[PDB]
Amino acid sequence: MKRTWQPNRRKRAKTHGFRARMRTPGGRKVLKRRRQKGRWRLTPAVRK
Amino acid sequence: AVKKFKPYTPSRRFMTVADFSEITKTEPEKSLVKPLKKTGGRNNQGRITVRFRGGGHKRLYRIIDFKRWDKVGIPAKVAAIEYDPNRSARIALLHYVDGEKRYIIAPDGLQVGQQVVAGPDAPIQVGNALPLRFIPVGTVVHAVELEPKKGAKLARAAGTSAQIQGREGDYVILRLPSGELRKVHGECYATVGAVGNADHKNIVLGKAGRSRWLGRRPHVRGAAMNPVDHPHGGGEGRAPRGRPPASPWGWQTKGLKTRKRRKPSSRFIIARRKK
RNA sequence: CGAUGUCGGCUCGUCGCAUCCUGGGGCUGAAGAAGGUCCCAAGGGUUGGGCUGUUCGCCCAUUAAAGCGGCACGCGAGCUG
RNA sequence: GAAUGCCGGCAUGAGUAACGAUAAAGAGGGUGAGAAUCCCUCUCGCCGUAAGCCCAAGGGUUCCUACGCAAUGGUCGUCAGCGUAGGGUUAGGCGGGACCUAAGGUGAAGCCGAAAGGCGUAGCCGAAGGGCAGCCGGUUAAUAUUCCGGCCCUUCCCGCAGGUGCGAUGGGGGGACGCUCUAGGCUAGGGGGACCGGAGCCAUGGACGAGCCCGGCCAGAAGCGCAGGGUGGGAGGUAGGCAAAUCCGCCUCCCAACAAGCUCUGCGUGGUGGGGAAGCCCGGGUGACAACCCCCCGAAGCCAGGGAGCCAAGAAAAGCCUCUAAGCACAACCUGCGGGAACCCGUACCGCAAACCGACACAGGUGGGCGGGUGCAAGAGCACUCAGGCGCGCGGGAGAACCCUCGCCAAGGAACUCUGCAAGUUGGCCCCGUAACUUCGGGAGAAGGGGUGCUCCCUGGGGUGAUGAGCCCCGGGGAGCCGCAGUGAACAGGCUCUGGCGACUGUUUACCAAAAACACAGCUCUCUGCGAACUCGUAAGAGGAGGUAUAGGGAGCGACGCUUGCCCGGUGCCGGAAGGUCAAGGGGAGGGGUGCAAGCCCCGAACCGAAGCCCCGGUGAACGGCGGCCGUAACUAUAACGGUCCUAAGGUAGCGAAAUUCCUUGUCGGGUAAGUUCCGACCUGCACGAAAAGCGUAACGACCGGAGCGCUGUCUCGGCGAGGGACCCGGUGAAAUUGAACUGGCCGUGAAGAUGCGGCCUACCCGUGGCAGGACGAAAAGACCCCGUGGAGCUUUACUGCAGCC
RNA sequence: GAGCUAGCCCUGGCCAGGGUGAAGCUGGGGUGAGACCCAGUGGAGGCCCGAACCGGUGGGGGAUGCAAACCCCUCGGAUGA
RNA sequence: GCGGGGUGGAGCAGCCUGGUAGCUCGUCGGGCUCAUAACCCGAAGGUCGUCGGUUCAAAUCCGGCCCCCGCAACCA
RNA sequence: CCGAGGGUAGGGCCCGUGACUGGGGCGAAGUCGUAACAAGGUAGCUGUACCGGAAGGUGCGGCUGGAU
RNA sequence: UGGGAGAGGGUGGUGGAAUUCCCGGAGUAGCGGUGAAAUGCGCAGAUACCGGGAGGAACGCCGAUGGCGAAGGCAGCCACCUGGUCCACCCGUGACGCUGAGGCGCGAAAGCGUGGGGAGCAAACCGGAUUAGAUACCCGGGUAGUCCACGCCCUAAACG
Ligand SMILES: [K+]
Ligand SMILES: [Mg+2]
Ligand SMILES: [Mg+2]
Ligand SMILES: [Mg+2]
Ligand SMILES: [Mg+2]
Ligand SMILES: [Mg+2]
Ligand SMILES: [Mg+2]
Ligand SMILES: [Mg+2]
Ligand SMILES: [Mg+2]
Ligand SMILES: [Mg+2]
Ligand SMILES: [Mg+2]
Ligand SMILES: [Mg+2]
Ligand SMILES: [Mg+2]
Ligand SMILES: [Mg+2]
Ligand SMILES: [Mg+2]
Ligand SMILES: [Mg+2]
Ligand SMILES: [Mg+2]
Ligand SMILES: [Mg+2]
Ligand SMILES: [Mg+2]
Ligand SMILES: [Mg+2]
Ligand SMILES: [Mg+2]
Ligand SMILES: [Mg+2]
Ligand SMILES: [Mg+2]
Ligand SMILES: [Mg+2]
Ligand SMILES: [Mg+2]
Ligand SMILES: [Mg+2]
Ligand SMILES: [Mg+2]
Ligand SMILES: [Mg+2]
Ligand SMILES: [Mg+2]
Ligand SMILES: [Mg+2]
Ligand SMILES: [Mg+2]
Ligand SMILES: [Mg+2]
Ligand SMILES: [Mg+2]
Ligand SMILES: [Mg+2]
Ligand SMILES: [Mg+2]
Ligand SMILES: [Mg+2]
Ligand SMILES: [Mg+2]
Ligand SMILES: [Mg+2]
Ligand SMILES: [Mg+2]
Ligand SMILES: [Mg+2]
Ligand SMILES: [Mg+2]
Ligand SMILES: [Mg+2]
Ligand SMILES: [Mg+2]
Ligand SMILES: [Mg+2]
Ligand SMILES: [Mg+2]
Ligand SMILES: [Mg+2]
Ligand SMILES: [Mg+2]
Ligand SMILES: [Mg+2]
Ligand SMILES: [Mg+2]
Ligand SMILES: [Mg+2]
Ligand SMILES: [Mg+2]
Ligand SMILES: [Mg+2]
Ligand SMILES: [Mg+2]
Ligand SMILES: [Mg+2]
Ligand SMILES: [Mg+2]
Ligand SMILES: [Mg+2]
Ligand SMILES: [Mg+2]
Ligand SMILES: [Mg+2]
Ligand SMILES: [Mg+2]
Ligand SMILES: [Mg+2]
Ligand SMILES: [Mg+2]
Ligand SMILES: [Mg+2]
Ligand SMILES: [Mg+2]
Ligand SMILES: [Mg+2]
Ligand SMILES: [Mg+2]
Ligand SMILES: [Mg+2]
Ligand SMILES: [Mg+2]
Ligand SMILES: [Mg+2]
Ligand SMILES: [Mg+2]
Ligand SMILES: [Mg+2]
Ligand SMILES: [Mg+2]
Ligand SMILES: [Mg+2]
Ligand SMILES: [Mg+2]
Ligand SMILES: [Mg+2]
Ligand SMILES: [Mg+2]
Ligand SMILES: [Mg+2]
Ligand SMILES: [Mg+2]
Ligand SMILES: [Mg+2]
Ligand SMILES: [Mg+2]
Ligand SMILES: [Mg+2]
Ligand SMILES: [Mg+2]
Ligand SMILES: [Mg+2]
Ligand SMILES: [Mg+2]
Ligand SMILES: [Mg+2]
Ligand SMILES: [Mg+2]
Ligand SMILES: [Mg+2]
Ligand SMILES: [Mg+2]
Ligand SMILES: [Mg+2]
Ligand SMILES: [Mg+2]
Ligand SMILES: [Mg+2]
Ligand SMILES: [Mg+2]
Ligand SMILES: [Mg+2]
Ligand SMILES: [Mg+2]
Ligand SMILES: [Mg+2]
Ligand SMILES: [Mg+2]
Ligand SMILES: [Mg+2]
Ligand SMILES: [Mg+2]
Ligand SMILES: [Mg+2]
Ligand SMILES: [Mg+2]
Ligand SMILES: [Mg+2]
Ligand SMILES: [Mg+2]
Ligand SMILES: [Mg+2]
Ligand SMILES: [Mg+2]
Ligand SMILES: [Mg+2]
Ligand SMILES: [Mg+2]
Ligand SMILES: [Mg+2]
Ligand SMILES: [Mg+2]
Ligand SMILES: [Mg+2]
Ligand SMILES: [Mg+2]
Ligand SMILES: [Mg+2]
Ligand SMILES: [Mg+2]
Ligand SMILES: [Mg+2]
Ligand SMILES: [Mg+2]
Ligand SMILES: [Mg+2]
Ligand SMILES: [Mg+2]
Ligand SMILES: [Mg+2]
Ligand SMILES: [Mg+2]
Ligand SMILES: [Mg+2]
Ligand SMILES: [Mg+2]
Ligand SMILES: [Mg+2]
Ligand SMILES: [Mg+2]
Ligand SMILES: [Mg+2]
Ligand SMILES: [Mg+2]
Ligand SMILES: [Mg+2]
Ligand SMILES: [Mg+2]
Ligand SMILES: [Mg+2]
Ligand SMILES: [Mg+2]
Ligand SMILES: [Mg+2]
Ligand SMILES: [Mg+2]
Ligand SMILES: [Mg+2]
Ligand SMILES: [Mg+2]
Ligand SMILES: [Mg+2]
Ligand SMILES: [Mg+2]
Ligand SMILES: [Mg+2]
Ligand SMILES: [Mg+2]
Ligand SMILES: [Mg+2]
Ligand SMILES: [Mg+2]
Ligand SMILES: [Mg+2]
Ligand SMILES: [Mg+2]
Ligand SMILES: [Mg+2]
Ligand SMILES: [Mg+2]
Ligand SMILES: [Mg+2]
Ligand SMILES: [Mg+2]
Ligand SMILES: [Mg+2]
Ligand SMILES: [Mg+2]
Ligand SMILES: [Mg+2]
Ligand SMILES: [Mg+2]
Ligand SMILES: [Mg+2]
Ligand SMILES: [Mg+2]
Ligand SMILES: [Mg+2]
Ligand SMILES: [Mg+2]
Ligand SMILES: [Mg+2]
Ligand SMILES: [Mg+2]
Ligand SMILES: [Mg+2]
Ligand SMILES: [Mg+2]
Ligand SMILES: [Mg+2]
Ligand SMILES: [Mg+2]
Ligand SMILES: [Mg+2]
Ligand SMILES: [Mg+2]
Ligand SMILES: [Mg+2]
Ligand SMILES: [Mg+2]
Ligand SMILES: [Mg+2]
Ligand SMILES: [Mg+2]
Ligand SMILES: [Mg+2]
Ligand SMILES: [Mg+2]
Ligand SMILES: [Mg+2]
Ligand SMILES: [Mg+2]
Ligand SMILES: [Mg+2]
Ligand SMILES: [Mg+2]
Ligand SMILES: [Mg+2]
Ligand SMILES: [Mg+2]
Ligand SMILES: [Mg+2]
Ligand SMILES: [Mg+2]
Ligand SMILES: [Mg+2]
Ligand SMILES: [Mg+2]
Ligand SMILES: [Mg+2]
Ligand SMILES: [Mg+2]
Ligand SMILES: [Mg+2]
Ligand SMILES: [Mg+2]
Ligand SMILES: [Mg+2]
Ligand SMILES: [Mg+2]
Ligand SMILES: [Mg+2]
Ligand SMILES: [Mg+2]
Ligand SMILES: [Mg+2]
Ligand SMILES: [Mg+2]
Ligand SMILES: [Mg+2]
Ligand SMILES: [Mg+2]
Ligand SMILES: [Mg+2]
Ligand SMILES: [Mg+2]
Ligand SMILES: [Mg+2]
Ligand SMILES: [Mg+2]
Ligand SMILES: [Mg+2]
Ligand SMILES: [Mg+2]
Ligand SMILES: [Mg+2]
Ligand SMILES: [Mg+2]
Ligand SMILES: [Mg+2]
Ligand SMILES: [Mg+2]
Ligand SMILES: [Mg+2]
Ligand SMILES: [Mg+2]
Ligand SMILES: [Mg+2]
Ligand SMILES: [Mg+2]
Ligand SMILES: [Mg+2]
Ligand SMILES: [Mg+2]
Ligand SMILES: [Mg+2]
Ligand SMILES: [Mg+2]
Ligand SMILES: [Mg+2]
Ligand SMILES: [Mg+2]
Ligand SMILES: [Mg+2]
Ligand SMILES: [Mg+2]
Ligand SMILES: [Mg+2]
Ligand SMILES: [Mg+2]
Ligand SMILES: [Mg+2]
Ligand SMILES: [Mg+2]
Ligand SMILES: [Mg+2]
Ligand SMILES: [Mg+2]
Ligand SMILES: [Mg+2]
Ligand SMILES: [Mg+2]
Ligand SMILES: [Mg+2]
Ligand SMILES: [Mg+2]
Ligand SMILES: [Mg+2]
Ligand SMILES: [Mg+2]
Ligand SMILES: [Mg+2]
Ligand SMILES: [Mg+2]
Ligand SMILES: [Mg+2]
Ligand SMILES: [Mg+2]
Ligand SMILES: [Mg+2]
Ligand SMILES: [Mg+2]
Ligand SMILES: [Mg+2]
Ligand SMILES: [Mg+2]
Ligand SMILES: [Mg+2]
Ligand SMILES: [Mg+2]
Ligand SMILES: [Mg+2]
Ligand SMILES: [Mg+2]
């Protein structure tokens, strides 16, 4: 049947994107945390 | 009148539709219409604040002239009578001798081809606007400003009217469509006659589908729900109210008066309404 | 109670005898026939249908007879539900 | 040494289940160390409204070629979407950007919020909507509307010429719109040809034929033709379109008006450039100077902003045109021509799937376009088949039980069972025919029947043409032939009678309930005078609604019909400037502490003092409620009548053993040979009853009852047959479970149901196909029950707070 | 976190084929005029039959599945809420 | 299994709070009437379901037995 | 070919009968009240509507076949 | 041809009296009602009185034993549209007449549907009285309805 993951390049970027995080107090905390943990990627990889 | 159908379907049996007899023009003025933004009963938070709304036919908003004291002494002719989907009344197209074109809601007996005008000196005739103080006591009237220059607020619905009962100081006494007796300032404008399309209330939607066309989504009873949802929620099998009949928000819905007692307009309401 | 699936039906039997029938008897208020009642006897047999989820029961048409109980109220790693 | 411990490793089950659609294979020839599995050929089968083709998501090199086969591939592998390497994606015109706006998002101004932040007009962003200039062929191993070839077009800059009051983010027009139905004329596509072109072909009895087989076009500026779309023209006045305006709007006047003119598209033609089959020779060559014509069918597509009807009344903005404003009129703009300039991103490949979403090369899910022929009434249905694409990545045998999916069955025909569950029967079209009842629509495909192929002959109407031939489409009447059977295959209702419930079409527990539940039009009560009520929010601000009592919120009821009785004492809601109570506060009789005192300080009575509560009324489609005992009639029986206690008032009409009835399978009647169910009745209704509506109701229902006909493998009662498994051989090879095990029966015993204890009995060692009685078999720390001063949801006249309102 | 699912908003797209035959309109009858009746035209509808599409009624299978909801047969809606 | 009840002939007070049985109807006698009902005047009838106890004293308070109507009988 | 008739299916009229049910007629001396006939003790009758154990009552309009 | 009488019919409009309610004033101990009372209303200020408003329905005197209509029925006043009818003159047509099974229309009240309206009155209903009882007569309340529009019903002691 129709499953839960239905990839969409625009949706992904607009929801989890770098610019989405930076706009909001909660999103900046995510970036700060992922930077502090030393994550190689701070935000999902999406090709545009 | 009201148009009937033969029962060639179950719903067609009771369904009735407006006759549209007075309508003389079937598409509006391009320069007097703008897009109507459908809400669905959702506010700027995006929350439903008015339940059960959405999905209706697309509409254009016809700009309506609710001032009229806007063009005093400048007569206009009635070019057409048209369908306005945003209100129960029919609307009339006015070609002013100015060359300016405006929309009013169309009073009863208003005929295309006749002349209408607004101002203190205007004749007492159907479709004319005057401030209330210059209108003879005892004539029927619609589209009434509540306060001077603030716009026509009362009696705009199909068939409705307000009647001038008498005068007191800078104020006049109106009997509103609802039967409330109210003092309305004398400088407030009003159009003489009653709003047309009086057969409006005799329409029988006839099937669920028609409600849906009007943007009215299905209304679910409180008693049909669960206690998390509604005071009338739950029960094993069917239940009576089992408490004073209440809204989804808990307040009482049979008799509880709800207008603010200390409201400043109380000084101007002589008698609470009718039936 | 870190689980022994719980009515009835279906299938498949097996056993007990306080025996429904068939076989052998005594007594009879046993003329004959047909019964009653008790004794011995578990080898075999013990039907089809209407009603009800039913067990049971009632009813129809029969029959030598249409027995009663045990087997986790036999049987859901056999089925039904 | 134990914690259903943790991490790892290795076992058992086991050479066991399985190897992923039952569309299907066989042989010959290649290659290679090795071949059912790779390549080639021939034969066979499978899809063909797809299992073919194009595109968009998403995926991200999977593409093409060479060289490989350890692992990946459910087997094999020489093969591969796998390993290594090399190569491959080319645009002014295709898509997106340097254009426009939609919801929405953002947000100069502004408003609000402890902080973070929340809003917000304009403006900006935002597309699969508007707008915008390229079509046909060739070429590569791999790209092409991109490269090339033919023909054609757009914008920008500059120049030359002609023309004009030029000039805009400002004004106006236009852009600009729904649903259903639909005319004319075209095209896409397809059918046929005795016509044109073409390798060949004559078989096995016949055919050298008007034989067979193959093909018969695509693109194309200007011009022209056919069909359509859009559009009146002149004048005078003018106060409106936030300045101006010659534009637009309004008034008046002359002219013409399903015309014409102007303009704009579609189709046709068109200089020109292309394409070009079968067949047999090795993707190509030939065919070939290929021919490229006529007739018919014909769109849902095009002319398209076409037409009509309807009500539920159907985006915006730019491009474009026109008006003018600063300006400026050596400028500027329009028109024609000419040269020059024209950027960034995507372009490979998969794309109903082995490359996307499902952990898998997973029988599932995935939007748009094309989707050929014939026959069956039509069609995207069904069967076969073209083009194209496949045989589904384990095979070979055997011919048991049993399982699945399928076929047939004597006599019977529901006897099966909770139940006709399941499976039969019926089955399309044409004609004849069709009941109760009804809201006059229906019930209706009611029921029930007859016809259905093929051949010859005669004839009627239409379409294209021409009015005729030809082709095509609706028909009618005679006479015949064949078979068991003519919608001969495939697709395609079993019917009726009668109850309950819900009026109806809809909706629902994604993944155990589709219903009688939810919704529904309709009915009533109630609130709301507009800065409405009500809802979200601390607020600002929104929704309500750019609505205004024929409107909006809340509540119950649930089409329609006929109706909806009595109780206001309790609770609720509504009215009630009296009276009682009533907080802060006002007042301050009168006391107190301290001080030498003036003074400072602390209590403090009566009285005035809101809402609320008390109190007086109203109110049921507000919460709700609607009696008991005793006696009585000239047969008995019963009780119209009466007595008396109590109530706020004692259940009205209608209905009733009911989706409600305990006793109960009540009793009677009907149906049956037989009826705990069913239908009709009665009424001592344990425990109906009138908008948590009462009683009915045509039509409807994958709802739940009861019955009959038809027909049946449901059954008496089973039999045979098909294929896929099961079995055997070669390949690959799991699983839960598992204290260890050398693991029998009885009767006992034992924590009370023993392979394991006692006594007796029986028993050589080890497997294979089978069956499920036991191992209190597996699974899941019982979801019932209790226990815990464990938890959570829900309620209220439990307690105590809070928001909100007063 | 609304790339599943529920509602709404904006903007696009889809619904083979056959059947029934409302209003209206035209003619005719009728009448003082009417209502109204008859035929033709007409093409309405939460209308009927049935693909796509959307569903998920009953049964069978599957149950360490092809699949953590699938497969076969059957069945509902299919111009509309 | 738990609640309430039994008192002139009928229907109900008194019981709680011990001493004192009451109200309507009915019945019986007398009137009015031609006569009956209605109506008017007067009168009779209970020892309190029983047995047992507490008390100086029991319808009254407490135990048991008979009876009478109710409410309950749930989880499997 | 027609054809008595037989069979199947659906209709129409009539007759008999049916748990139960509805009122009607009649019946020597039942129960309840007393509507009507005298102004019948509320003048009566009436068409309709609603209500009530029963006669009946009441509403609206009508009639005199009523007032004395 | 010319005249007359009339509540004949339909539409629109309009007048004053009375009742109820609301507002202001003034005023206090009862009002109301009956056979007599009670319910009810009234110190929360009623009744009675004056002023102001709103609203519905019916038209006093004229008014009659009268008038008109086919019948039911028709009554303030005005205007408009319209029917019947009598008289006159003796002008026109030339028996064109009477009746009328069916049909068609009209048809008091009550009643029904949809919407409006609603002062007074009032089925049902409640209460107070009467009474043995009183599901009545009397009293205090009161819902349909009585009114309008449209559409039904189609009855009567529709009688002379
Ligand atoms: K339980
Ligand atoms: Mg999707
Ligand atoms: Mg995307
Ligand atoms: Mg996207
Ligand atoms: Mg997205
Ligand atoms: Mg972002
Ligand atoms: Mg990572
Ligand atoms: Mg890095
Ligand atoms: Mg992130
Ligand atoms: Mg209708
Ligand atoms: Mg109209
Ligand atoms: Mg616009
Ligand atoms: Mg917002
Ligand atoms: Mg928001
Ligand atoms: Mg709401
Ligand atoms: Mg809403
Ligand atoms: Mg309108
Ligand atoms: Mg709408
Ligand atoms: Mg609802
Ligand atoms: Mg619920
Ligand atoms: Mg919630
Ligand atoms: Mg919530
Ligand atoms: Mg709640
Ligand atoms: Mg409740
Ligand atoms: Mg409930
Ligand atoms: Mg219940
Ligand atoms: Mg309840
Ligand atoms: Mg309650
Ligand atoms: Mg409540
Ligand atoms: Mg509130
Ligand atoms: Mg009011
Ligand atoms: Mg246990
Ligand atoms: Mg365990
Ligand atoms: Mg276990
Ligand atoms: Mg013997
Ligand atoms: Mg003998
Ligand atoms: Mg024996
Ligand atoms: Mg039985
Ligand atoms: Mg039994
Ligand atoms: Mg057991
Ligand atoms: Mg037992
Ligand atoms: Mg058992
Ligand atoms: Mg089982
Ligand atoms: Mg069992
Ligand atoms: Mg068992
Ligand atoms: Mg088991
Ligand atoms: Mg077991
Ligand atoms: Mg240990
Ligand atoms: Mg474990
Ligand atoms: Mg081992
Ligand atoms: Mg192993
Ligand atoms: Mg092994
Ligand atoms: Mg083996
Ligand atoms: Mg094994
Ligand atoms: Mg095996
Ligand atoms: Mg396995
Ligand atoms: Mg498999
Ligand atoms: Mg396979
Ligand atoms: Mg072969
Ligand atoms: Mg191989
Ligand atoms: Mg090999
Ligand atoms: Mg193979
Ligand atoms: Mg090959
Ligand atoms: Mg095909
Ligand atoms: Mg991937
Ligand atoms: Mg390998
Ligand atoms: Mg190898
Ligand atoms: Mg290998
Ligand atoms: Mg592998
Ligand atoms: Mg391998
Ligand atoms: Mg695999
Ligand atoms: Mg090799
Ligand atoms: Mg490549
Ligand atoms: Mg190019
Ligand atoms: Mg630039
Ligand atoms: Mg923009
Ligand atoms: Mg913001
Ligand atoms: Mg954006
Ligand atoms: Mg943009
Ligand atoms: Mg775009
Ligand atoms: Mg473009
Ligand atoms: Mg081109
Ligand atoms: Mg190359
Ligand atoms: Mg110019
Ligand atoms: Mg210019
Ligand atoms: Mg528009
Ligand atoms: Mg659009
Ligand atoms: Mg073409
Ligand atoms: Mg064809
Ligand atoms: Mg001007
Ligand atoms: Mg201007
Ligand atoms: Mg001019
Ligand atoms: Mg050549
Ligand atoms: Mg059009
Ligand atoms: Mg429409
Ligand atoms: Mg806009
Ligand atoms: Mg200037
Ligand atoms: Mg110059
Ligand atoms: Mg650039
Ligand atoms: Mg490409
Ligand atoms: Mg597709
Ligand atoms: Mg693939
Ligand atoms: Mg997943
Ligand atoms: Mg595979
Ligand atoms: Mg797949
Ligand atoms: Mg067909
Ligand atoms: Mg295969
Ligand atoms: Mg074998
Ligand atoms: Mg057979
Ligand atoms: Mg049979
Ligand atoms: Mg038979
Ligand atoms: Mg049966
Ligand atoms: Mg049945
Ligand atoms: Mg069949
Ligand atoms: Mg009919
Ligand atoms: Mg038939
Ligand atoms: Mg043949
Ligand atoms: Mg068939
Ligand atoms: Mg069918
Ligand atoms: Mg029943
Ligand atoms: Mg339902
Ligand atoms: Mg339903
Ligand atoms: Mg119902
Ligand atoms: Mg109904
Ligand atoms: Mg439907
Ligand atoms: Mg539901
Ligand atoms: Mg479910
Ligand atoms: Mg569930
Ligand atoms: Mg689930
Ligand atoms: Mg669930
Ligand atoms: Mg299911
Ligand atoms: Mg259903
Ligand atoms: Mg209704
Ligand atoms: Mg809130
Ligand atoms: Mg708004
Ligand atoms: Mg509104
Ligand atoms: Mg309904
Ligand atoms: Mg409902
Ligand atoms: Mg309901
Ligand atoms: Mg009450
Ligand atoms: Mg009260
Ligand atoms: Mg009350
Ligand atoms: Mg109050
Ligand atoms: Mg107070
Ligand atoms: Mg007697
Ligand atoms: Mg009653
Ligand atoms: Mg009964
Ligand atoms: Mg039930
Ligand atoms: Mg019951
Ligand atoms: Mg029973
Ligand atoms: Mg029972
Ligand atoms: Mg029985
Ligand atoms: Mg019955
Ligand atoms: Mg009985
Ligand atoms: Mg209720
Ligand atoms: Mg109720
Ligand atoms: Mg019923
Ligand atoms: Mg029904
Ligand atoms: Mg009916
Ligand atoms: Mg029905
Ligand atoms: Mg249904
Ligand atoms: Mg259903
Ligand atoms: Mg069988
Ligand atoms: Mg086989
Ligand atoms: Mg392997
Ligand atoms: Mg061991
Ligand atoms: Mg061992
Ligand atoms: Mg024991
Ligand atoms: Mg043992
Ligand atoms: Mg042993
Ligand atoms: Mg041992
Ligand atoms: Mg031992
Ligand atoms: Mg031993
Ligand atoms: Mg032994
Ligand atoms: Mg076993
Ligand atoms: Mg087995
Ligand atoms: Mg076992
Ligand atoms: Mg488990
Ligand atoms: Mg645990
Ligand atoms: Mg446990
Ligand atoms: Mg558990
Ligand atoms: Mg327990
Ligand atoms: Mg505790
Ligand atoms: Mg404890
Ligand atoms: Mg606790
Ligand atoms: Mg809790
Ligand atoms: Mg969504
Ligand atoms: Mg999404
Ligand atoms: Mg469709
Ligand atoms: Mg169609
Ligand atoms: Mg026709
Ligand atoms: Mg149609
Ligand atoms: Mg339909
Ligand atoms: Mg249908
Ligand atoms: Mg299914
Ligand atoms: Mg589904
Ligand atoms: Mg089935
Ligand atoms: Mg499962
Ligand atoms: Mg399936
Ligand atoms: Mg279907
Ligand atoms: Mg079907
Ligand atoms: Mg259908
Ligand atoms: Mg269709
Ligand atoms: Mg729609
Ligand atoms: Mg007492
Ligand atoms: Mg005591
Ligand atoms: Mg005498
Ligand atoms: Mg007497
Ligand atoms: Mg003593
Ligand atoms: Mg004593
Ligand atoms: Mg005593
Ligand atoms: Mg005492
Ligand atoms: Mg005592
Ligand atoms: Mg319980
Ligand atoms: Mg014969
Ligand atoms: Mg009398
Ligand atoms: Mg009388
Ligand atoms: Mg009397
Ligand atoms: Mg009388
Ligand atoms: Mg009675
Ligand atoms: Mg009465
Ligand atoms: Mg009268
Ligand atoms: Mg007389
Ligand atoms: Mg006072
Ligand atoms: Mg003469
Ligand atoms: Mg006559
Ligand atoms: Mg009448
Ligand atoms: Mg009347
Ligand atoms: Mg009536
Ligand atoms: Mg008396
Ligand atoms: Mg009495
Ligand atoms: Mg009436
Ligand atoms: Mg008379």
